[PDB]
Amino acid sequence: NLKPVDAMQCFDCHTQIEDMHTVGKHATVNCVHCHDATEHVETASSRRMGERPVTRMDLEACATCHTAQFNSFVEVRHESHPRLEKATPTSRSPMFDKLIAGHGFAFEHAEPRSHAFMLVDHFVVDRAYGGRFQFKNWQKVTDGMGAVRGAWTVLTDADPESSDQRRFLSQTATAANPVCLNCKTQDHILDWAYMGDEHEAAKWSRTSEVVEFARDLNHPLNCFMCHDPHSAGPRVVRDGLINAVVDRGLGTYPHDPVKSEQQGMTKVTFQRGREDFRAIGLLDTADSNVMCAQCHVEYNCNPGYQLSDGSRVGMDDRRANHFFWANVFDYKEAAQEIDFFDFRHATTGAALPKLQHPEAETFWGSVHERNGVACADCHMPKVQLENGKVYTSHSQRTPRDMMGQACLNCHAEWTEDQALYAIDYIKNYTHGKIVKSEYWLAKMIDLFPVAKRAGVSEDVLNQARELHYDAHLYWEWWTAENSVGFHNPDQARESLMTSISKSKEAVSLLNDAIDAQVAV
Amino acid sequence: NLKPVDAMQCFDCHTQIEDMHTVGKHATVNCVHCHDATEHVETASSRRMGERPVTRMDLEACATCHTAQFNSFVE
Amino acid sequence: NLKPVDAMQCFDCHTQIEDMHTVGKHATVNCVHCHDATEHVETASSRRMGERPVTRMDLEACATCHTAQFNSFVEVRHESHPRLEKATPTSRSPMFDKLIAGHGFAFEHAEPRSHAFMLVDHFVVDRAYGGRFQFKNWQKVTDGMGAVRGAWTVLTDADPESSDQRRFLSQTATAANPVCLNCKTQDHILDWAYMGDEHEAAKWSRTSEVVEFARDLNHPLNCFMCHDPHSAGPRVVRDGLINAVVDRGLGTYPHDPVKSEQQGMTKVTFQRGREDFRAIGLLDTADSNVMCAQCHVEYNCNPGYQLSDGSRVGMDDRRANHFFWANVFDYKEAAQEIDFFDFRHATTGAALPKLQHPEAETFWGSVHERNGVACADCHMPKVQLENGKVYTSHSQRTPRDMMGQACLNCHAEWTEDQALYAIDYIKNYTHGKIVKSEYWLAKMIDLFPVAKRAGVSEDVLNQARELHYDAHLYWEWWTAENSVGFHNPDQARESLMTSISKSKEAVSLLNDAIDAQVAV
Amino acid sequence: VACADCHMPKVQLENGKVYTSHSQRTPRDMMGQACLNCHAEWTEDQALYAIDYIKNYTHGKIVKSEYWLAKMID
Ligand code: HEC
Ligand code: HEC
Ligand code: HEC
Ligand code: HEC
Ligand code: HEC
Ligand code: HEC
Ligand code: HEC
Ligand code: HEC
Ligand code: HEC
Ligand code: HEC
Ligand code: HEC
Ligand code: HEC
Ligand code: HEC
Ligand code: HEC
Ligand SMILES: O=N[O-]
Ligand SMILES: O=N[O-]
Ligand SMILES: O=N[O-]
Ligand SMILES: O=N[O-]
Ligand SMILES: [Ca+2]
Ligand SMILES: [Ca+2]
Ligand SMILES: [Ca+2]
Ligand SMILES: [Ca+2]
Repeated sequence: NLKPVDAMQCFDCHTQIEDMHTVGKHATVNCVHCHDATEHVETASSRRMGERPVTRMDLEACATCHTAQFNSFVEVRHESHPRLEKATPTSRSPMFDKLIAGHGFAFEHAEPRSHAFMLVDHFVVDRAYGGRFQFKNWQKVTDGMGAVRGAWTVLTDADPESSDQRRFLSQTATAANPVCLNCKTQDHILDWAYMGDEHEAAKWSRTSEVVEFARDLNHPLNCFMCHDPHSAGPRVVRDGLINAVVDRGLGTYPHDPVKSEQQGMTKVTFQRGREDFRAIGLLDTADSNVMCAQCHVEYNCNPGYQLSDGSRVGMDDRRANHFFWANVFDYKEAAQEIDFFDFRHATTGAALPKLQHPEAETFWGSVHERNGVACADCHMPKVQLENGKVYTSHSQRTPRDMMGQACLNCHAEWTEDQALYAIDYIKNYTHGKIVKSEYWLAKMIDLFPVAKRAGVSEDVLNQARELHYDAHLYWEWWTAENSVGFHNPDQARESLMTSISKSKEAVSLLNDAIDAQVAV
Repeated sequence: NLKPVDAMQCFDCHTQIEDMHTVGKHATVNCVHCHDATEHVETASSRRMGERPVTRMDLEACATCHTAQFNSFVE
Repeated sequence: NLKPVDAMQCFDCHTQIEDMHTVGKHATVNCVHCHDATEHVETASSRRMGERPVTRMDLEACATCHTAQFNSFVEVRHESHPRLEKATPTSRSPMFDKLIAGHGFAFEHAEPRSHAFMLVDHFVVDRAYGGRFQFKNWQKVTDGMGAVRGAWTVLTDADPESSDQRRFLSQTATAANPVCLNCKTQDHILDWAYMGDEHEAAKWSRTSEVVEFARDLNHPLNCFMCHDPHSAGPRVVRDGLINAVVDRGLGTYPHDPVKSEQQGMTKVTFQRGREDFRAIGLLDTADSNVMCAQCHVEYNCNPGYQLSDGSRVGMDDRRANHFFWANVFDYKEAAQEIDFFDFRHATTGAALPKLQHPEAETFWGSVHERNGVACADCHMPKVQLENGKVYTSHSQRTPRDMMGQACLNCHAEWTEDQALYAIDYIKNYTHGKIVKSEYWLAKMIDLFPVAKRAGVSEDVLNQARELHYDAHLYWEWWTAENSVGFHNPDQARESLMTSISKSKEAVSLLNDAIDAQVAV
Repeated sequence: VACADCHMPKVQLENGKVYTSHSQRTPRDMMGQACLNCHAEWTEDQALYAIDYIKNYTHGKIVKSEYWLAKMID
């Protein structure tokens, strides 16, 4: 049974923690629930750690007093199809392989499933670790609670004796790197310096061997990613988000200075040896838009290349951990701002960006966002009870499963079927434009080998490659973004029409150049 | 927000509660969750209650940390 | 009303039948239930047949004493979509036409439906008989009981006056031949010599006019295909299976000599004029893996060509009736063993194999097979009754329709939704690799015309054709096999990755050769 | 067996931390957890049928007990 420790004795050294803990809703929650610090207390000084105290990162540290939120969080939505490859005619991007050729995502890119699995899914996807990690057997794929208890309780490593990234099966890639983990877990929150910079007090950084890092990590989406464990107040912990909002002064709502002021973020920094080490961002309000934007954004978390001279940008560069914090129409400028692109297309040779799930940046400026609606209103609403203490659902999922709480409470004029029909109208229309965008991208891509072999000039191929960048960006934003346009249908429509326009321009350029070569 | 009280000071006069509280699974659950004893502490001796402290009997005193049991109960 | 005949009088000549009938669970079942032999008894000698007795092949011969098994067998699963072409974006092989071009399956290849329809579906598919046979009208497609009563009660022949295979509609093929029928019916069991060899006592053989043969056949999947009608004991009757297991000594479980001994097969031969004529294989146990492997295997049942010299292998050759009895990683060697391939790809000119529904060979070595699980456990389990005599379901169908009996009885740790989710995880992942395999095969195939027209050498095109064989095999196994990887997910994954690897190798070979030609 | 086994059993979750139901009610609302876990030989309808056989028989004897009490009282 837990025995409380004397918190005043801790606070003698830990004034920041004292200021947070004594004022918030965890003022009565003793340190022993999450820390074992006995030897630490015996050996620390005011400025030196002494023996390192143990800190619990497991979600069950919160489940004892908040069982309802924990149980809701770990639920598995079986209707969210698992391991469903997006590059197929019946999923999000029928022509993904041709369009993304040259990028690691061609090796596998499945649709998202329930949050319980995020860390295990990261470890087992074919593009990440060369097939090194697998579930212990194919039955463990169902075990959300198990994954939450710890990735290594349900996974196996094909070679515990080596720590290099390599292929264990032929059609895999080794794209994982330590930055990825920041959107899967924060078990390393005390072992990672802000941004993953090299730091004397950090065991792990952007330049770590990712297989060794992986082995030290266990829990998905820790409860404390949105909730400070000391104050119980709302926060974010993701360095890339704090860097965009605070360091770069862009604000929580870059398009709305007023809302940014009302719903802002305060950066709090913790030191090691009186040098800045790690940071969190306390939120003015419990604003799920910013909490969910710790992960549901477009980012760099990988090496790449410079647009200016084509040279390599490695994990050691700060650009390998970057939140663009830009909507689709500002993205190209944001990538120019850091002089960066992701890969060269295998067929066209164009410098291209790789876009990832930009839900937060898409939602900006939408009718719902402009009316003060936030991700949680549609995806983790309050539970409605005939008799009971209300709490907030923590099962983040499509609103189709709770339409009464997620839509119909605001849209009293609609039945559930009418609301679903409205969502499907947008998704059907947006998906048709994604498919047409891919058709035109594919037609362009197919012309590159023909043009090269017909002797079309480098100057013309380069003009086409410049068109490819835009045609790609204005399409791939939408296959990466998970709402199939629902989060911002006018923007999706404008962007996809721009993609098509750019592809058509490139097709015309290439056809005319091929025809001129043939005619000579 | 609740502010914890010095449970050790209570135990100087409440050995019977001490022997139950320190040993069980509520050893870390501060008295402030269920008692308002400020004036009691100001006025009591080990042999004189002084001001009567308040004791919460409401089920919500438990529902804060045990919402699932409470919600299932009130259905 | 049936009057019993004196079986002792039969047994005077038929000692093999006596030995089987008197010992098994049909010892009380009189010959008159299945044979009308009066004139036969009057005219036969110990070695000459005399007048030929009538033998009932219809399933209703068993339905009078086994109504529950019959009724379960003839049920139509309406959820198993009928006449659903596999070569479409929403079915098993979106790029099948490009990949299989040159083969008769390009004319039509639908998904399987309920067993009641196997013989009628064989007769009406566009690739089989030139469109000669059709249902009497489009309504008869629902009539499972009717098909069981007899194919000719629900079908019409466009020209009863001719017996040649020819096209009656432009986009059909005439791929059917007498070997096919052995996996649709055994009405011909007394009229077909072992392997379909020419034989004095056989009306039909591999070299028969298949339209005339077709007209003599009526019933699907006769009950006696798995059950000896004399002993009632478990057996197989399919010659190609007996030949692989017994004649070729490969065993019922080629990878497991022990299990092969415990669950073996005894070949019993019947003679005509004291010459071997036909054979059955009595099973040591009621082993559905081997019963279902009478049909759910990869086979030859068609003419083809020799790998060594390209020469024609016709229906007259024993290789036209062949069970490879090899898993996907042993198949190429099994085809080399008989010096055989199926067709030349219409675009690449590569010699290619044609793979068919290899469920039995895929299941070998899987976790379930290694634990003693068999096809019937998942696809035709015991019926569970609150009060009743238990019998075995004979409706062979997906376990999704009876998850309590087909999965959850062994997997007590799972709910139905969890079990379904586990199946779908494997199928989704496997299907994504099928789609990626087709993408890479298609990319290679598309390069052949470009390479030929650019003047790439025959030597390079031949190297690519050799890669095509493997790229094809390691893909097509999985579109042919009906479990979308569930029967052996690790093997499917390894094979599909091999397919992709081979295609990629061929693409690189061809691109480099085209580029070199252009550069000259 | 104790009252809680039939009237406030542990909750069964595909994924989650087990806790004890505190909704003290008839087992008819949670037959999987309140009966069928120990009575593997039964379906839900069989277990309900066994309950009802007892209650029907008992209620008949209650009614007959009242009939005779009332006859005496009159
Ligand atoms: C002064 C003598 C201290 C007392 C008493 C306690 N801690 Fe401490 N702690 C101290 C230092 C100088 C450091 C390094 C960071 C800094 O602020 O300079 C720490 C570190 C921690 C940590 C972080 C551990 C990690 O893995 O990075 C935790 C969780 C921690 N301390 C907790 C803690 C608790 C619960 C205490 C009372 C039981 C406590 N500390 C006493 C200095 C001192
Ligand atoms: C019991 C010993 C607790 C443990 C362990 C944790 N929390 Fe807690 N939490 C606790 C209480 C008594 C309260 C106040 C209840 C009230 O409504 O007065 C809380 C409150 C929260 C809140 C709400 C904060 C707010 O609204 O300002 C959050 C978000 C919260 N707690 C989260 C949380 C997390 C993430 C934990 C694990 C790291 C956790 N709590 C542990 C009691 C206990
Ligand atoms: C990084 C730690 C994340 C934070 C914070 C949030 N989400 Fe998330 N989400 C994340 C990942 C890595 C995944 C995929 C998990 C996998 O194993 O595939 C997801 C998934 C979702 C989904 C899909 C769920 C489903 O049923 O398929 C939704 C609807 C979702 N995420 C929404 C969401 C919301 C609303 C958040 C703020 C409350 C949120 N997520 C935070 C990574 C992270
Ligand atoms: C936060 C900015 C993220 C970083 C850095 C990484 N990922 Fe991620 N991932 C993120 C979210 C919000 C989601 C769910 C939404 C979606 O569109 O998928 C995911 C999902 C995954 C998945 C499951 C889906 C799939 O693509 O198969 C995997 C396997 C995954 N992520 C792997 C991954 C790797 C290898 C990363 C570093 C290169 C990486 N992620 C970074 C959010 C974030
Ligand atoms: C961000 C992606 C979150 C993670 C991870 C966790 N929770 Fe949460 N929590 C979140 C939001 C947006 C809210 C609602 C805030 C509002 O006022 O609208 C909550 C709320 C809580 C509470 C308060 C009581 C309630 O409303 O339910 C508690 C006690 C709480 N959350 C606990 C909790 C635990 C235990 C988590 C890990 C399982 C957890 N939260 C994760 C956002 C986020
Ligand atoms: C209601 C007004 C919404 C707000 C605010 C947000 N999202 Fe959303 N989201 C919404 C719908 C109607 C859909 C389509 C769901 C469907 O079933 O068709 C989505 C989709 C998602 C997804 C994918 C969900 C899935 O299909 O499994 C994710 C990952 C998602 N949305 C995330 C998300 C985030 C992070 C938001 C705040 C920035 C957000 N959504 C706002 C409805 C609404
Ligand atoms: C948060 C500050 C709490 C309040 C207020 C109450 N309880 Fe509690 N309880 C709490 C914790 C952290 C634990 C230990 C959890 C663990 O498993 O380690 C408990 C435990 C219980 C138990 C189980 C005791 C046992 O198994 O021996 C019960 C029955 C329980 N608590 C009941 C309870 C009641 C009735 C309360 C109101 C008077 C109450 N608790 C308040 C945290 C908190
Ligand atoms: C009634 C006159 C029968 C006809 C016609 C057929 N069968 Fe039969 N069968 C019959 C009896 C009385 C029994 C024994 C019942 C018992 O359990 O003792 C059987 C048994 C079978 C079995 C089980 C064999 C075994 O387990 O060893 C099978 C597989 C079987 N019968 C099949 C069968 C078939 C395929 C028939 C048509 C060719 C058929 N039977 C006719 C009674 C009668
Ligand atoms: C040759 C005589 C066969 C034997 C012996 C078995 N099966 Fe079969 N199966 C066969 C054919 C020709 C077809 C397609 C029928 C058509 O008209 O399309 C099938 C079909 C199945 C199916 C699909 C049923 C559906 O609902 O779609 C299953 C699940 C199936 N077969 C399984 C099966 C099992 C388990 C067997 C051993 C008990 C078995 N079959 C024997 C041909 C033959
Ligand atoms: C046993 C070794 C078989 C031989 C010889 C033939 N077929 Fe077949 N067929 C077989 C099975 C087990 C199944 C169901 C499983 C599946 O993958 O389809 C089938 C199915 C058919 C069907 C329906 C499905 C379709 O392809 O449209 C048809 C029309 C069919 N089979 C025709 C056919 C022809 C023309 C054959 C000789 C060339 C032939 N089959 C042989 C098992 C066996
Ligand atoms: C192989 C593809 C089969 C065909 C065709 C038929 N049946 Fe069958 N039967 C089969 C199996 C695998 C079993 C179970 C054997 C075991 O012990 O597990 C059965 C069983 C019977 C029985 C026995 C009683 C029972 O278990 O139901 C009877 C009487 C029987 N089968 C009859 C039967 C009839 C009448 C058929 C044509 C409609 C028939 N079987 C086809 C496998 C096969
Ligand atoms: C359970 C452990 C199984 C055993 C043993 C066998 N099969 Fe199977 N099969 C299984 C599943 C879960 C599936 C996918 C079904 C779904 O609905 O997703 C299949 C599929 C088939 C099919 C196609 C069925 C359909 O979708 O209509 C066939 C023709 C099939 N399996 C045949 C088969 C044979 C002949 C087996 C023994 C060699 C066999 N299966 C074993 C589960 C299991
Ligand atoms: C399972 C073996 C039981 C145990 C142990 C206890 N009870 Fe029960 N109870 C049981 C049944 C099947 C029924 C009839 C319910 C029905 O729907 O027909 C009952 C009934 C009650 C009731 C009335 C409940 C109602 O119908 O709403 C009460 C108040 C009740 N039982 C209380 C109770 C107590 C206090 C027990 C322990 C001493 C107890 N029951 C044990 C099944 C079981
Ligand atoms: C007697 C009629 C009870 C009342 C009133 C309350 N609870 Fe209870 N509780 C009861 C039993 C029989 C059990 C299970 C004991 C066992 O181990 O079998 C419980 C359990 C708890 C627990 C432990 C965690 C769990 O098993 O759920 C907690 C935290 C708990 N109970 C809390 C609780 C609260 C908050 C109550 C008022 C709403 C409450 N209990 C009433 C019996 C009784
Ligand atoms: O790839 N090295 O972590
Ligand atoms: O790949 N995760 O964005
Ligand atoms: O094609 N002749 O049967
Ligand atoms: O075409 N039947 O395998
Ligand atoms: Ca999903
Ligand atoms: Ca990116
Ligand atoms: Ca089917
Ligand atoms: Ca074949």
